[PDB]
Amino acid sequence: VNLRTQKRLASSVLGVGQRKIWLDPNEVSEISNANSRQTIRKLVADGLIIKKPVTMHSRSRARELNLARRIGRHRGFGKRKGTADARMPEQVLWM
Amino acid sequence: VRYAATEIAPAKSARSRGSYLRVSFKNTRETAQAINGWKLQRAQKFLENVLEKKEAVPMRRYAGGTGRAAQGKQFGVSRARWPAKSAEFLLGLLKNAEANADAKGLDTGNLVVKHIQVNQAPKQRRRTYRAHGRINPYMSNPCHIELILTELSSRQRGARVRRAITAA
Amino acid sequence: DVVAREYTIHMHKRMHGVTFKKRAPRAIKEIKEFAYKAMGTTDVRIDPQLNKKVWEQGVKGVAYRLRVRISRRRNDEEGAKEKLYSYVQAVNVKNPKGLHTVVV
Amino acid sequence: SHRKYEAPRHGSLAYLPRKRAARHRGKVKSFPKDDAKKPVHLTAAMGYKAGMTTIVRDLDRPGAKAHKKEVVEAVTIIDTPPMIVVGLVGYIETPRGLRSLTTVWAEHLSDEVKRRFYKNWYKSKKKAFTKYVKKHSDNNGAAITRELERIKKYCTVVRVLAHTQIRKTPLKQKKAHLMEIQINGGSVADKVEFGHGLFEKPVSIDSIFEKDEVIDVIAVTKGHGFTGVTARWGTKKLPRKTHKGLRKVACIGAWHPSHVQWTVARAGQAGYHHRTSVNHKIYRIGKGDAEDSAATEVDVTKKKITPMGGFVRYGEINNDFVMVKGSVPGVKKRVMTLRKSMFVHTSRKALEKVELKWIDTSSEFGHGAFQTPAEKKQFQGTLKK
RNA sequence: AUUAACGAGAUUCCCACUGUCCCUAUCUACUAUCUAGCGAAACCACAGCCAAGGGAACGGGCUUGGCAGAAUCAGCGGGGAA
RNA sequence: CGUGAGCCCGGGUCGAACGGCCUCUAGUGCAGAUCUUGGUGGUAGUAGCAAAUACUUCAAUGAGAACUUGAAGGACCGAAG
RNA sequence: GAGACCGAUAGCGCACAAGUAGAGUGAUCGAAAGAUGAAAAGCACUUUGAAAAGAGGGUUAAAUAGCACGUGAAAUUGUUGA
Ligand SMILES: [Mg+2]
Ligand SMILES: [Mg+2]
Ligand SMILES: [Mg+2]
Ligand SMILES: [Mg+2]
Ligand SMILES: [Mg+2]
Ligand SMILES: [Mg+2]
Ligand SMILES: [Mg+2]
Ligand SMILES: [Mg+2]
Ligand SMILES: [Mg+2]
Ligand SMILES: [Mg+2]
Ligand SMILES: [Mg+2]
Ligand SMILES: [Mg+2]
Ligand SMILES: [Mg+2]
Ligand SMILES: [Mg+2]
Ligand SMILES: [Mg+2]
Ligand SMILES: [Mg+2]
Ligand SMILES: [Mg+2]
Ligand SMILES: [Mg+2]
Ligand SMILES: [Mg+2]
Ligand SMILES: [Mg+2]
Ligand SMILES: [Mg+2]
Ligand SMILES: [Mg+2]
Ligand SMILES: [Mg+2]
Ligand SMILES: [Mg+2]
Ligand SMILES: [Mg+2]
Repeated sequence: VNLRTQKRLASSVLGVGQRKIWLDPNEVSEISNANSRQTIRKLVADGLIIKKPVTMHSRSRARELNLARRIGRHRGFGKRKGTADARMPEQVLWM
Repeated sequence: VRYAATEIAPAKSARSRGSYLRVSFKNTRETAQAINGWKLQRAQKFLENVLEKKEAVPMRRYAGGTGRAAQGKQFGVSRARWPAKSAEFLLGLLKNAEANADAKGLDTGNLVVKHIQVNQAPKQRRRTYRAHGRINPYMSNPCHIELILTELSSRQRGARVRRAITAA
Repeated sequence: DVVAREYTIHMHKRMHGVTFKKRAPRAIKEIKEFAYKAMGTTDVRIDPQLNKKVWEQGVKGVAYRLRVRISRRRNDEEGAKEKLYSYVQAVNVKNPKGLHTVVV
Repeated sequence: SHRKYEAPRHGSLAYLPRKRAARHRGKVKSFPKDDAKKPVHLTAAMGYKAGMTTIVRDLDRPGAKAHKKEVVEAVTIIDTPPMIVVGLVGYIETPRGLRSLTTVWAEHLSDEVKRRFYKNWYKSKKKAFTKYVKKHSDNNGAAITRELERIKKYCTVVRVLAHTQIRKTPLKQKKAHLMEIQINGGSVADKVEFGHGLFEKPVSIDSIFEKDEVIDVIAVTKGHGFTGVTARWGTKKLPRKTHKGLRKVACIGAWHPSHVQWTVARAGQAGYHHRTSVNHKIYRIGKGDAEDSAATEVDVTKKKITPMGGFVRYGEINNDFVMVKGSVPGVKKRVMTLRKSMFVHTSRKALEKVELKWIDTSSEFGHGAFQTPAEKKQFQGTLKK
């Protein structure tokens, strides 16, 4: 069976991309008969078509660095790349 | 439909015509030359081994710039190859001919590939695009593959008379 | 006949010098070649979980040793019915060192 | 000069054609001159290259800078299990050269010899020499006696058919290397009785060669495959601006003669050539039974010639061996032919009587610092094992 | 005529630096290589071993000699006044 | 048969017109012209199909699956995509 | 209405869905391509193949006329024979 139009229809119904659409590999025969949007959203309620969760992008490593920056860590001359005027302009300091 | 033999009576033989097949003529001519003159069962098995690279078709006429193999020692040549597409088409003809022989009642076990030839077919047209805006032909070389399965003077006279009388 | 055994494949010596981006694909091929030399069956299937185990560390990172379970089974109907096919599974062991061949 | 600045030719014209040797076992092209006064003796032997090592010895050369100082120098170790003699070949002198008149084979040839006569020994019926052994049995071996009488009366050069014992070496090969060795020495009658008595009797390397003898080593060099001009001939590399390749010869010939000549360097095969390296001095003929083969009178450690962890890619040495000075053509595991020198030696270096002082037995698999496992344990103390 | 600054402008020298070089060696990827499939083009009097002679004064063919043994694969850049 | 350009006959294929002789007539005879148009070779199963990092396992479909589809794993574009 | 004309590379560029298809921004440029048989009677049916087709069988005076169709040269190619 060919289910390219099923992932295209399911992507539009569920509001996500085609990369986040899961069609049950053990139910492709019944999925292949879902030729309409009304049938597609019926399969979603039944559970044959599932929207995958987003891939996790955690930020806590950035939070840990910012907290260490607050208490004075990772600030030496070996961690500075821009000029002092770029890191903190004297126009802002005088202002 | 007339075959190139015309001396084999189509009453104790089997035939398969084959025409306009888009397979290399040079490859199929060499594949058929190995099959020529073999038993039907040996020829069918040989072409099955060619598909699996167990034994190789010797390239004799159209073998310029090709490569050597150790499986060409069976036929005494250095250059050998495994024309899978050619051998796959010929197996279809051998199977077709053997089917016709069975329908006619011919004894399949003693059949022999006695006549097989490969003729060129009208080429097919495609283009290739070369440097500096030139265009060159990109030609196919199809073929036809027909196949038939079978299973004194007075002094001399006087000397002869004397020879018989004198000889014991 | 039907027989299953647990095998350790010293995969490190098969991947020595192999081009990166070809190591993981070749590991699949060498497992199939390993299964043939052991059970004498040219038809080797590989469990999808064992595919995950080989591809676990990307295409360049393949485990130095793999502990697999090669099980020679009987083909029922597909293709050559009388043939035997080998099914290779993954043994979920974290210490693939110091083990011998074990008949299951 | 029309060659602006001229240089000597790259390569030697005396080693052409530089092609793969027609053989894998080195061939004795010529044997010594066979003085008729000396007693009968063999003139050649076969061994297997095990590897190289280094030694220390006290030099002895009056007038040299290092006249009485210690020198470090490399040696090559050749594993030589005793050879078996299985045949006798007679040669007659004809106006067209030398011609093999007859060959005599002893009965009871081992499977190592018999494998040399097949390409598929595993599936053969092993019928070699099966009908021949009847010559030794029938008529009290009168057939063999007639052939021996022929050799004595007619032949002027007698050779024995040698045989290696490759089963005693750590090689996967089971075919033995067979060879003809010329019996230089006394009269033709003496040579036949010498060779006949040697039938089926092992011959050790001890009898053929001495400790201070200068020998020639014949083997096939290490193969390199198809290699370019710079590797084969050592020509100058071209400047980096060159368009179509740098490792090439620029001019492969003048306009006339309108041909590429045989004296111009061309890419092709390098290595795997037959070579005869001469003037090699023996340093030690070790015994395969002794447990102190590497022990000298100064280093009294009871250690064997095998380095720690074994010779790399060869194995251990459990047979007689020959320690020869310098490097020799070939690779490890390669069968090598040892032949007596065809020259006369008068140089003090050639006539020098060597006496070893220390033989290295540290591992060649790395930067090994210990010469024996016992020394490693005392230096390192105790481990977790 | 002289000129500070500027210059993917031309030139000389010095310091640093380095395979440019003495003098080359080694490694990796993609080719070349072998296989399955697909599959051109330039060029082509006929063809394709030399030496000397003569000749339109530098021959593959002629003359006199040397010689000369099926079929081929990978390179190569002397010749074909390619 | 004829010195020759050519002519005649026998054998095979083919299916509707054709020839000799005397005069008259001409868009009347090809090996070339880097001739024109069409067709076909050797080269030759040869050069080659090598930029843009990369694919693998199972199952289904099917006569046939590296480049169809689903699932799983591994990757890339990395918001001047 | 005719011809001591041409006869499908000839005769008009066009004997045919020809100033057409196609090319060029445009002015303009501009082809190739006729013939089964008296009559489609254009191969029913069986069998091998996934199929294209093949083998039998049938139509016809003829398939040595099968829509790739009157005859079917040469270049070039395959088999057999010498
Ligand atoms: Mg400011
Ligand atoms: Mg090539
Ligand atoms: Mg060539
Ligand atoms: Mg263009
Ligand atoms: Mg490597
Ligand atoms: Mg010059
Ligand atoms: Mg350049
Ligand atoms: Mg000449
Ligand atoms: Mg010429
Ligand atoms: Mg003449
Ligand atoms: Mg001549
Ligand atoms: Mg040239
Ligand atoms: Mg070149
Ligand atoms: Mg008619
Ligand atoms: Mg004219
Ligand atoms: Mg003409
Ligand atoms: Mg012409
Ligand atoms: Mg022309
Ligand atoms: Mg190629
Ligand atoms: Mg390219
Ligand atoms: Mg923007
Ligand atoms: Mg007719
Ligand atoms: Mg007709
Ligand atoms: Mg026709
Ligand atoms: Mg012809």
